[PDB]
Parts: sequence; structure tokens; C-alpha cells
Amino acid sequence: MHARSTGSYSLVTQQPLGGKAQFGGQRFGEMEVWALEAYGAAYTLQEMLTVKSDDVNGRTKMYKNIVDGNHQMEPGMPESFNVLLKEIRSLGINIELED
Amino acid sequence: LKAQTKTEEFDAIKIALASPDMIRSWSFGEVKKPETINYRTFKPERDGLFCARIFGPVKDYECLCGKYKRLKHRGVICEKCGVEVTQTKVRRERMGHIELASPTAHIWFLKSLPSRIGLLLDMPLRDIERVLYFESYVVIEGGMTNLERQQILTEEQYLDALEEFGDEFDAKMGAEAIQALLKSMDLEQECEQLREELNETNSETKRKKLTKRIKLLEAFVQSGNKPEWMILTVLPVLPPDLRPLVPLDGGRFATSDLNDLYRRVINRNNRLKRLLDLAAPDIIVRNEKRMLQEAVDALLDNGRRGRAITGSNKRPLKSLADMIKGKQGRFRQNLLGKRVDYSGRSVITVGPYLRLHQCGLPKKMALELFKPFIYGKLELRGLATTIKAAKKMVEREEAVVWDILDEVIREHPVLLNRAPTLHRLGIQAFEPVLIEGKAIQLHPLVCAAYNADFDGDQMAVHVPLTLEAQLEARALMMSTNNILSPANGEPIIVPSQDVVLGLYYMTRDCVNAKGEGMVLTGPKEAERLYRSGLASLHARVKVRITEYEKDANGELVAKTSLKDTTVGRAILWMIVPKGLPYSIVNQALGKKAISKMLNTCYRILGLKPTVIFADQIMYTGFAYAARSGASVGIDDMVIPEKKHEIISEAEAEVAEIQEQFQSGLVTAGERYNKVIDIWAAANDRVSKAMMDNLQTETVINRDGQEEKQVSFNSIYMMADSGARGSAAQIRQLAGMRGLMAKPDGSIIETPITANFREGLNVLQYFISTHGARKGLADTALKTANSGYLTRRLVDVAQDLVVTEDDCGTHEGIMMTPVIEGGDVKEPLRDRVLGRVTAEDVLKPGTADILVPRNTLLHEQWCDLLEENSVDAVKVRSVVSCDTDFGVCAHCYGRDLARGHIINKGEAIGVIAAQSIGEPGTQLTSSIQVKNKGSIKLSNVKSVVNSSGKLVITSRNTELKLIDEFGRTKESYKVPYGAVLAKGDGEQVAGGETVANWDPHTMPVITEVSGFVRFTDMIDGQTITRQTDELTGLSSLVVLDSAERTAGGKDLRPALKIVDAQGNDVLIPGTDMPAQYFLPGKAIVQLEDGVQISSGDTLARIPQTGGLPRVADLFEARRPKEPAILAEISGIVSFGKETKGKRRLVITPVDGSDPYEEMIPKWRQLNVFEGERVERGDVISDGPEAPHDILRLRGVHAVTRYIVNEVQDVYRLQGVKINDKHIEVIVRQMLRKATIVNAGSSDFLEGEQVEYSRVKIANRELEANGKVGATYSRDLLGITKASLATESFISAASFQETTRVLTEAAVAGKRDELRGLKENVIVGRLIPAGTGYAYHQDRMRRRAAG
Amino acid sequence: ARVTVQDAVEKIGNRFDLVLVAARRARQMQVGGKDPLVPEENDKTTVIALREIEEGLINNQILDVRERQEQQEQEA
Repeated sequence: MHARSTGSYSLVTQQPLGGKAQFGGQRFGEMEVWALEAYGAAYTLQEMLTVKSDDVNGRTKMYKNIVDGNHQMEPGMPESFNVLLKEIRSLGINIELED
Repeated sequence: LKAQTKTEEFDAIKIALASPDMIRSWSFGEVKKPETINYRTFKPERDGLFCARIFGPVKDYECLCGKYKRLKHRGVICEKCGVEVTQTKVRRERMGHIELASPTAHIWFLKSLPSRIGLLLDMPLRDIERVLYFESYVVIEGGMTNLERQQILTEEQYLDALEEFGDEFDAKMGAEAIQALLKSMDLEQECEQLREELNETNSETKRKKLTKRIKLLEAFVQSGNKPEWMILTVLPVLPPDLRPLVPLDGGRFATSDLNDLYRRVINRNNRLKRLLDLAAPDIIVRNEKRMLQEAVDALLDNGRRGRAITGSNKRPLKSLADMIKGKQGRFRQNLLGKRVDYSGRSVITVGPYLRLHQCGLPKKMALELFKPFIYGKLELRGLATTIKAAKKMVEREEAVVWDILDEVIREHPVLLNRAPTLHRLGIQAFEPVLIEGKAIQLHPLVCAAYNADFDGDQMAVHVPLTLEAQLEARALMMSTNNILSPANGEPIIVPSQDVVLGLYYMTRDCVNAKGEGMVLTGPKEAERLYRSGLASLHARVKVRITEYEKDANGELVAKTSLKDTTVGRAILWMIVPKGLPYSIVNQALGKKAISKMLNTCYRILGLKPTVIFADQIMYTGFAYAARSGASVGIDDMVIPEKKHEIISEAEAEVAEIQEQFQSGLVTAGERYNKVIDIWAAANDRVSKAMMDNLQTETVINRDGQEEKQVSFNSIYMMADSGARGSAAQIRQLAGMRGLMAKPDGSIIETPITANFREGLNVLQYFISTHGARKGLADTALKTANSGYLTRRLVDVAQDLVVTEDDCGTHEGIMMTPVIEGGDVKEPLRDRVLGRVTAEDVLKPGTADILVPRNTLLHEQWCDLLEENSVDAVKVRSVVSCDTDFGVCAHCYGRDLARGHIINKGEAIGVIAAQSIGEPGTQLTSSIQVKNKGSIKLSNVKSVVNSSGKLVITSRNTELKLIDEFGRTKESYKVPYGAVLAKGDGEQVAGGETVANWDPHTMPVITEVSGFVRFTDMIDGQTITRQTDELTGLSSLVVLDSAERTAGGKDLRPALKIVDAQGNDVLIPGTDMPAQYFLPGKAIVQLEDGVQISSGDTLARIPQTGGLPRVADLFEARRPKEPAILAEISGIVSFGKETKGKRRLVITPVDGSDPYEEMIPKWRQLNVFEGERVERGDVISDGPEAPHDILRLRGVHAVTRYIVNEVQDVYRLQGVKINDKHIEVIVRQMLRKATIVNAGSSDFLEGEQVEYSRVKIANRELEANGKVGATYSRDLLGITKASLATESFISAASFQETTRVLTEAAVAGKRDELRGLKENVIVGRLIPAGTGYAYHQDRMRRRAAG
Repeated sequence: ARVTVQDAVEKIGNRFDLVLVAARRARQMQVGGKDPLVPEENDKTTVIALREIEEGLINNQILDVRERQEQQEQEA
């Protein structure tokens, strides 16, 4: 029994500190991901692999959000997703969503 | 709906080539000085990567110099250097630029496996490299000179090209020279031209590249791109907040080389522009552009140069590529998805008192998982001032906050997902109950589906924070929302063992019981009758139970009946919901019955009644389980002393057989199986020992001498409840265990005589030792492969979504019961159960339709199907579904995790994967007809000769058992020249061999009576005189075609049927001569003069099923010795003897002539050269090719053969996955189609089948009459399906990035964020399910109006 | 407590769109935008929305009406 939802995360990677030692959150696997795709849980899968503990700032944009109790967010970007656009930006393609 | 004036969501996404001018649209400032130091004092110099004038405020509304420390100041810049004050957080989006003074090419698009630039300009990549490395000059805007426009000219040669042509001639090198060339590409001129020659060039190396270039050129047209947009004049610059620079304690820097690369990109860049104001010579400043493009490479990784290290430090510099992607896609969508918030990871525990819709959660975990709610609730009511004051109350765990905790727990949905969860049945939703403990308690009757036991199963708890997720909980993931298995409509949770025995000791009958005989007016006082115990639980007592029945369409008419019933089942009724009949609970309880009871309670009474009833059962399941006190210890077991009596018998025989070998009668192997058989039969006698013993041996004095009752032995109860009593295990436990396999995979002929209750020796152990080993190994590895099995399944069907209801097709495939071998296994009913009828189906009665076309076939309609004798019905298949890129409900059905109509929004691809991948761990002479029916000879031409034997003269001998009804029960394929005791239309009993043949002989018999004259059959020429040593009666044994003679390999041994005149008797039906060719290695049972009867011997010729084969089924491997099928209807013949191959000239009589195959004759050919075969007759014998049957007979043919082939695999595995899931899987396998005919597309391009389906849809329509290219369905393997990914952002994820990146980047092909894996990468609602109508909104606002 | 949601299927049986709609209604209930009409039985907003749909008093039809009604109230 190691309960971890809130605490502190590592610095080298967004991966949380610990494991089955201090802070034992669920190291969510790729195949449980596929279980959530067997269900209609798409919006929850959204926040799951992004807003929950993956977006370095999205997690705080949710903590300061639920200290108000408002469960309502906008379609935010995985930011590194925003850096992926800049990846194609320095090559040949580019992002300029029109209209 | 209507598009909103409001800016709600960011719409479906686009991705295409753009303009560097639009990169100038991001002109926030120009990066100049990379160094942010005073070149001594570490002063944070602006005017560079980290500048406010170039980008923005260091802090929110904060000026560089500090002239504006006002978070009110917005817009007003620092008049020294433009510092427009805005929020510093936006600097995570600050885009700048640098005006290059250099036209730069792209070596990445050059050295990419697929030489993009080569096939772009149609110039050899070799010469292209000679141009970009600035070693030779390419001719530009010249062309019609000494050399061509697409050629090079080395330094020496360009000097020659000048001495000859200074006139109208220029030729520079590199990007600038190629800029000229791109500025002049003649796209569509070449388009006309490349199709002209697509019909002109007729060589492989020619038109291959022809169709290649033409393709991508009109692809540029598909987007409207003009090659210039690849030659960068502008250098894009990232937001400052994307490259860290932090001081180190002491006086150093702990910086991420992102800076040390962009600094390089710019050091070199400014030096380049400097070198041009200085106007240095060509090759030198062009060597500078080499360093400029390698700087670009330095950003990817280093491109494909040489892994650029830094000064005295082995380190391939910071790779952006790997840093946004990585492994398994990216480091989020991979197993790397961090330790989730709103989570709690710990082991689990039981909890009987835990209600249906709820679970038990630890207080401690509850604290850690509900804080924000409590903070927001404490400052909402006013029992805390600030959130930090709230921290202090929970800092001491004030009883106050626990009540606030209560408020945020009462009706808060919770999501429970275990770790070992591979299938969706490990995810549900519940309701919390405050538990003072450490382990997560769970509702018992759900754990069976979880396959989560009590050993160390750690379930992670995931808090549904948003109301959407909370609603999703109580919508599809609720405990009471996951009743059936999404593989088959049965209420998946069947009482396992404990609860079964509870109700088993409840409803049960006997002869002796206190009170047996009295009368009660209600089961209620019957309750107060046994809870007191003034009578036994199995006494036959008359109690007035009021059973009900939905005699109406919802109004359950009451029928009060009197029942002489056992007290236990009477109490069972107080739990039983009205509608259900008392007859179902008037048994001795059966496990199959007990599960289908709730299934019928779901059929008759519906959902609700079943649910609540199931819970009631659980509580009394434990209740009367305890009343049983079902114990078993040493003194309660019983062993027959008749067991050691049968062993005495078993002793005798084997002793004698080994002695037969001491003399030499039976051989070793003969003795082998002999031994085995008697001991197996001995175990069945030991069975008929302990089984009858423990079946009814207890006799009790009651109303007569001693009336027996079924023995109440605990063993008996488990063995009859079905809960856990498996008479086989039990009988290896009390009776002789038997012969265990051996380390080879065979069998040690030595049984485990001494049973488990009694002694065992080390000898018996080692027999069984291989068994232990065996088990472990297999499952320990099947596990891993099953995961990759589901991996390949997701691989194949990601984008399939049911997104329509009715389309326009009146097609599907024929559904038929798998009547094969003996018993009729899968019915017509249980296949169609939960599907939608294709056509208007007639009854066995003619012109009387019973099931109109579009009808949802459910239980009653299936009972309707079984009121008559309708055997074959078609159902609209999803592989025939006319829905383009998706499926319609009128082609799918209703069998799901519910019993109702499949809705739009149900992404079915992946749910099929899980449902079908689950069973991975559970994977591995003279026939007497036993079925009592009428022998019906279908299409077989038999005939009566001497002795009345109904011999066979056709291979299509399909024996059927048309019963008293007409529905075929048994089916037997009888070999050639075999005996049929009975005929068509004559009833036979069960136990008579009418299907009598000899597998050691395939006799060649005639159809009519006539003499046989051996033509061209002399000894030494074609036949040998092998009149054996046993039989002296004349026989001319035909030598095969290699043993005959040199010039005899062109001579054919023909048997000619003539009469007493010398005239040939023709073949029945045609005008062809009866010249039967005696084959090779044939023991001719006749001589010259023997009149062959109507079917007499004339010649005598003797002769995985699990994961493995199913895996190859996915790759559709063409086998070792592939059984080839007859290509076309018509005559077949030979030509050109063994040269390696042989001509199997199949010339049509009603088709086109030229057809002839090449087949090595090492196979046993069953070619009927005298017969006019049909397109589909097996030619050789061995495994088949899905491919071939698909392209020949058709999709529908091959499709249901394979799903029925596998229907037999899983049949013996004991699992029933939905065939409809399997149907969609196969459609995705043939996702692409290699076109055959030429039209408006390519002549052979493997293109999307549904895209081509909409093509022809509007080829028949307008803009055409009929030019439409008619395709041939191409069957693709699974690693080809994963290879043919249109979602390049998905292929790039697990395949070569560079490859796939450039693969789509050439035309910058738009993935509108339409699908599934795209919604993973972006993190947004898929266009189905919850986001179905959500994306309706989104798609109405994208790429349209 | 709530035994099933099959009654929600009787009115709005999308099984998924249900989630979307009522969830947004529960959020207007959170933010002081509005308030419920069907008295809660200690049921937090999720379960309250469920009751509203099963009876069929406040479904997608009525919710869009409320949307346009607020538009006349904010404009004037």
C-alpha cells in the first residue's frame, strides 16, 4: 500500500519520484491504455495521459482549478505537441491552421 | 446543428507545406547575439535568445530594464528597445526569426531512404549529391546546350562547357542553382507525359518509376504546392521557454545543449552573412552553407553526417527528434505515462456486506485522494477561512473535515482499474464506503470477471474528477452497467464456487426430512419455519407460491399455484423476482442453469429485475453456505475396496502381454498401445465404481423399507452443483490417477495406481513431474504472446467506427450451422443471435416470408426461427457493408456488453481486439454412422453393381442426414470407390456402417458395365507384370511415370471399355470416349477380357490448432505444399513432362483458351483430366492459401470459411468470441486493393478499398459513363496493415521516423485529426462515443460550412 | 440506491451523448450559473443529472431552450 496522487515529481523526467518506495502512484502501462480504448473513456483518457501528471504545467492548471471545484477545462495543447509543430517548422512543413 | 459565433473548440487539424513569409508572420524579434554574458561578469545580456525586445517581458508585465514593474502596463514598450509588456507565460509561444542571406536546400529530404529530391527532379541522387556538396555544377535554365538541364558538369568540365558555350549558358551548384530549377518545375506538362508513357513504356524498371513520379507529382497538385517552398530563406526561432540556461553552484553552467546548438545555428549563420558582405569566393562560402545545413542536422540529431560531438567530449548533441517522440510513440502515450494523480495503488480484499453498486475505500487513501474537494468545500460553507487554514484542520484530521469528507464521498463515482488488466473487463465504476483499513475492499460477484484473486492483486483507484468522467462511470463503466461479456451475450458473472454451494444446499431434495408432508400458505412463514428449525430444509412441503408471468406486454398476470416443494427452494422464491417461472427453481440446481437463469431473467424480466436479484443471491449465498457447514476431512471421504479389486484385474492382463513379448508375438509398439487401452478402460470401471457409490448409496427407512435418496456427500454436491466439482480431477484423487505424459510429449504407459487419498511413491511422482513442468512453461509464455496478439489486433482495426445506421446494400454472407462430422455443433440460431437479417427470408413453406428483410433477430425471433426448419439465412455482413470508412448498425447488430441496438459513436475496431485477444492464454478407417436419420446422397453419382454394393464414382460425396424434420444433423465426406450400404431416401438406425470404405485403397471403378482391354499397356513399355507371390491371378501393374521407359514417358496406359464387337461405350451425358487412364503405382485388379461391373476395382493406390497457426493466419502465409484450386471452369489436360514443372493446361470450354499452370509434380495430383472441372476443385493436396480463395471464389467465400475454421479452433478451446468482431477484423486486412483494370486511377495501384468503393460509386454516376478502374481485393498481412498506416504520426511512432516523416512531408498530407491514435497524440475526444456529437460540432466547423 | 440506468435508455439511449449533455448541466450547477430543479437526496450533481434524464423533464431539448432563453436575458 503506497498511495500517491499528489506530491513532488522528478527533475530529469516528468516521471514521478519513487516507485514501490516513497510515493507509489500507478505507473500506467501501455496495455491498460488499450483497455480505456475498449471503453468510451476518451475524455478521461485525454486528461489521463496529459492534464493529470504529464503536462508539467497542466497538472497545476488543474490543482488551482479544483481548489475552486470547477471541473471544466478547454482543449489545451500537450505543449511538447506545440514543440513538435516547431519541429516540422524548422524543416519544410509548417503549422498555420487557417480559418 | 449550427456553427456558433463563439470560439469554442480548436477544430480538426490540418498539416501542409506553408510559406516562409508566414514564418515572417511570427516576426516578434530577430535573434542576434547568442551570448547573454558581459564577456566577463555573468550579466544576463538581452539582445538575443533571451531578450524582451526580441521576444517579451521577463515577468508578467515586466520590462527588461525594469522601467515597467506594473502589472497594469500592457502594450507600452520600453522606448529604448521595444518591450511590449504582456504576460511572460506567453513566452512559451514567442516565435521569432532570422533573415538568412542564403538559399538552403535540404539534405534530409535527400539522404532519406526514399531519395525524395531525386524522384522529385527526376535526376539521379548520385549526381544530386555531387551538386549539393558543391563539387560540380548543375546546368540551370540552359538545357538545350552542350549538356541537359538535369545533368552535372564538374569543375574541369564546366570550364569546357564554357569554352564551347558561354553563349546562352549558365550552370551553378547547390541550393541557389536548384532554387532556379524548382522555380521552373513543369509539373502538369510531365503529368500528361508520364501517363502517355505509362502506356508507352513496357519494362519493369521503366514504368515502376513512371507510376512513382506521376503519383507524387499530381500529389503536389492535390495540395497545390510549388517546390520553391522547400528552399529556406527564413530561419524559424523557438519560444525562449523551450531551451534552459541555469547557473551552477560555484560559477559554472548546467545548461541543456539546446542553447549550444541554436547558438551554433546562429554563430555560423551570422558568419555566413558576413562572408557574403565580404563577398568571399564560391566553394568557401558554399562550404559555409554546408555548415549551415549541418546546423539544421544538429537540430534533428545531426542528420546523417557523423554524430557531431563537442570540444573534447564524446556527445552526439541534443536530439529534438527523439525529445518529442521516443519509444512506443512518445513518452506519455507509452508505458511511460507517469504515476497518475487522483490515484491510489494497493492490494485488495473481499467484503461481503459491500452492496452491488459500491466498494470499500481506506480512510487514509481517501484523505490523499479527496483533499481539493475538502479545501473547496471548507471555504465554500465557511468552516475554514483560507485553503491554508484548511490545510491545518486536516493537519490534525479534525472530525469536522471528515464530515466534509463525507459530503465529497456520499454520491461520488469512483473508477477502479487493476494492473494485470489486459481486457476491458478489469475496469468498472462504484460508490465509496468509509473503510478503516489498508486494502481496497471489492464486491465479490465481480472479481470473477476481473480474474483478480486474493494473492497480491493490486488495484489502482482512479478518481473520476470531471462530471463527464463521473457520468461515464454511471453510464457504461458502472458495476450494474457491465453485466454481459462484450464477446457474448451471457451475464458473464456465473456463481463460481462458494455462492453456488450455498444455493445448492438450499434447493435440494431427499427422502428423510423433519416436517416432510405439512402445508403452509406462504413461503414467508416457511422462512420463519427453517430459521427456527422445526423441520428440515429438504422436506417436500406444500407451500402456496404466487408465481407470475408476463402474459401481457408488461402486465405480469398473477397465477397462484400450490407446490409440494422442498423448503430450501421455497425460500429461494422469496428472492426470485415475480415474472420468472417457478419451474426454473424447481430443480436440484445446476451451474449452467443458474447462470442462464439470470439470462432468462434478463430475457423475460429485463435488466433491473436481474441486477437487484443477483445481489440478494450473494447475501443468502453466504447465509446458507454457512448453514451447510459443508466440511470434508480424512474421515468423511470414501474409497471403494472395489478399486483395488479392479487393480487386481488390471494386474493380470498386462503381466500376460509382456510375456507374449518374451516369446515374440506382439511387437514392442503393439504391446505399447495394448497396455494403455486396458488401463484406460480400467479407470472407467473405477469410475463406474466411485461414481455410483457416491451417487446414491445412502438408503433411509421411510414410507417403506429403505427408500434411497441421492447421497448428500460434499464431493457429490460440488460434483453436481458445477461450482468446482470436476469428477475427472476428483477421480484422479480418489480413483487411479492414470497415465501421465512423458518428457517427450508422449505417454509413460505407467499409471498412478495408488490414489491421492491413499499412498503415492517417488515413482508416481516423476511420471507426473513432466506434467508440472509442462503446465508452467506453456502458460508462462502464452501470456507474453497473447499481449502481442492483442497488440497486432489493435494494429489492424484502430480507425473502424460504426457511424451510420442504414446505407444502401442488400448484401451480406450466408450464415449456416457448421454441420460437420457427426453432431450438428454451432446452430444457425446462435450465430445470428443478435444480428440483422439481410433479405426477406421465406419459410421451409414456400412463398410465406417469416422474417422480413430489416428485422432485429432476438430471442423470440430466434425461437421463431426454430419453430419451423429454416436452416440457411443470410445476414448483412460488415465486409459487404456499403458504409464508406465505417460500419452501419444494419450490418453490425446488437450483441455487445448490452443487448440493444449498436449506436453511432461506438468505435468497434479496438473493442474487437480485446474481446478476441483475451483467449490467448487458453490456446494450445471405417466410420459407422452414429446419428439416427435418413441417408441423403447429395450430388454424388453412385451405382448398384454385383453384391448390391452402392459404390461411389464421384469425389463430391457429401453424405447428409436429412432427419424427420429435414434439417441435416450429420454430414460425412466418403472417399473414392467406397461402399454405401444404403441409398438416397432410406432411413437407417444409429450404429450401422453405411459409410464403409478402405483408406488403404482408392479403387478406379467404371459407371457402366463393359470389358477392359489394356491399350498401350505391355510389360516393359508402360506396365510391369507384378502378379505377386500371393496372387497368381493375372494383373498388369502400372509403373509410374519415371519407372516406365525412356520413350515410355510419352505413352499413356489407357483402359478402353469395349463390348463384344469392339465398339467403345461412351460416357453418360457427353460424346467423349470412356478412356480411363490407369494412374501410377496401380495394382490393376483386372486383365484383358475382365468385364468390369457397375463399380469394380480396376486399380489399387494406397496413399497447429492454436496460437501458431492462427498467427500465420494473420500473415496469411502461403504454405509448404499449397493445395492449388482449379482456376477456371472447363477441361484440364497435361503437356511437357517433368522438366521441373509440368503443364496443367486448363482450357475453358465456356471461357478463354490460354490458361495453363506450372506445377512441380512431387505432389499427389487428383486432376480429373477426363472431366470438365469447375473453378474451385482442389488440384493437389495440402494446406490452402487465404489469398487465393479471396481472389478466386471471392471475399465472402474465404471470409466465412476462415471464421468457421477458427470457429472449430475456439470450439475445442471452450471459448466463444463474437464472429462479428472477427468479421470487421478481416475487412481491415483487405483494407487495400490492387487494381486490375485501368481507368481514372492506376492500372495496378494498391489503393483504399472503400475509397475505391466511393470512386466507382461516382464512376457509374456523373463525370463518367464507365471508365472506372475495377479492383481485385488485395489481402494484406498484419505487419503490412501496421506498415500501411495513413496516420503517419502513428507509423512514425513505432517505425522509422525519418522515413515516415519525409514520407508524408513531400506533399504535407493533411491528417484532419480524424481517427483514434491521432486523438491520442493530441489529447482530444475521438469523433465517436462521448466526442461523437462533440466532433459533429467540430467537423461542422472544419473543412466545410 | 440507483440500480440501473436502463430508464435513461428509455428516454435518451445514446449511452455516451448522455454523458456529455447532463455533465454540462451539472457544471452550470457548480459554477453559480444556475441551480437544480429536482431536489437532491444527498446525491451530488452527477446522480442528480441522472434523475432528471430518467423522468425526462430536462433532456437535450429543454437544455438548448435554456441556452437560448439566457440569451434574451443577457442581451436585454
